[PDB]
Amino acid sequence: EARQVATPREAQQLAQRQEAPKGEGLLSRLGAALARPFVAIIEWLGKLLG
Amino acid sequence: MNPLYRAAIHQLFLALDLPTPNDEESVLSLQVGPHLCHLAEHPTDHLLMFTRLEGQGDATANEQNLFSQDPCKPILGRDPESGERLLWNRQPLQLLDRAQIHHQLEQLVAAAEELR
Amino acid sequence: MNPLYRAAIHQLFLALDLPTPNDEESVLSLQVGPHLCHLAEHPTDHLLMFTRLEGQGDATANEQNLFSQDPCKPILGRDPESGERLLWNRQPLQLLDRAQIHHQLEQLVAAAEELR
Repeated sequence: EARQVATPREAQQLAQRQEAPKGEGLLSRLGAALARPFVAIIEWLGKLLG
Repeated sequence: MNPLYRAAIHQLFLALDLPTPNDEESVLSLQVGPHLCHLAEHPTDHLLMFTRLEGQGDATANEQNLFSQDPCKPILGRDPESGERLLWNRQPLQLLDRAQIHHQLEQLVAAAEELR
Repeated sequence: MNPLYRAAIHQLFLALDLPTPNDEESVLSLQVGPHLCHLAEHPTDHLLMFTRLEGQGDATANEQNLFSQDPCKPILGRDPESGERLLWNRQPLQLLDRAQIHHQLEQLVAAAEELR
């Protein structure tokens, strides 16, 4: 039960919405390291994802 | 209209037994029952689908907004300078078949119905 | 693990200049400044990145949960069982070269930084 209809102007505008870029250089600034969090978090995350 | 998007739109319209469109109007709209749905390429090579909610509830919004096993599970957002609530999903076009394009719209309409 | 997922993880570790990890089943975690971030293949052939928040941000119908032009803009949702609030994004492994996987994590962390 589907029909093609005209696109309202505001939907046109929404469909190409832009936000300003963010986080440029952020990973380099904060740095990153491997983490070893509680086993409990890792095991739970495995059940959540399964 | 980029070729991948055009091919995707034509696959969807075939699955909907509709006359293949049209002009090369980028943003298309489909009324599927009670739901006005919009399709766009946004950004390039991605198929975006969204529908504005007409005074549904959002008590379940934060559950709706958690990932599931289905990348097409819709997400419920709000236009900051409009207040309108939009349910949406998106897939990259470099990957798709028709069954997967139709599936994206199925998911959108289903969540809109089932919301809350 | 899935060889394609292992290869993507390898690229990310080159991008972040970290020693390359061994095939660890399940979830890899990274400390990025104050943000603990997790990576997993979910579903098959997609890379899910996420970070557990406490009370910050808005997991309902909000601006964070509206699409933008960048598919890596993360989503804020909540597991109804545990109540845990998770900021997350996802990319198909087919699209993730070194720059793009780096970009995915950066957009995740950028939103985590902003949120109060």
